[PDB]
Amino acid sequence: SYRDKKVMSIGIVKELTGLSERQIRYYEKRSLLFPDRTNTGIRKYSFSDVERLMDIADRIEEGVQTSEIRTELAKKDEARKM
Amino acid sequence: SYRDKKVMSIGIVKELTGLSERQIRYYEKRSLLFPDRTNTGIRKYSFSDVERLMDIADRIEEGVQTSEIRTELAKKDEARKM
DNA sequence: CGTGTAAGGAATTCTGACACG
DNA sequence: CGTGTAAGGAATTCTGACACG
Repeated sequence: SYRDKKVMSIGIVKELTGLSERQIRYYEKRSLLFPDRTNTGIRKYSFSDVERLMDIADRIEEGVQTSEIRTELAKKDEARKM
Repeated sequence: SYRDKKVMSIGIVKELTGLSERQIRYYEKRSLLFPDRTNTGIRKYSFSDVERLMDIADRIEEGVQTSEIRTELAKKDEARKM
């Protein structure tokens, strides 16, 4: 159950994903991932979010807009619940 | 492999374990766990360290000195490698 | 449209110490 | 011996903006 527990701040994610804080916080602004937040506002990510970020980055490179990606991901969640 | 990846700063550990930063940093000073460190000195813990902390706290409550605990844990590592 | 940067501040962690015991 | 606290500073994150495009 460790995979989905939100426990690592943005700095760690930046390293694990090789992405800038600008990119990471933006994808979230595009509703591509929903990190948790501490009462003091610091964003908390889980290992699952770390991978989600790598998928987003992959599609971004392949010249894909967040919207398209946002849809792709949406389709993947309904099936997971099945 | 998420279980052992060092990714969460002391604040998160404090919450997950209900232990004070004083206790956590001390157990490490007693060589009861070895957190990673970022180049900027911030300590990094893994889910495995989180559990290790709960075992330490458990024995501490049962009136056990870190030394004894340190030994108990030592014995558990050799067997794991087997 | 995705992303880089400088800006000012708010919250986090770190270390060594004094304390009691 | 394990742990609480105040102290001063160093590093982290957050947000909104200007930029190009």
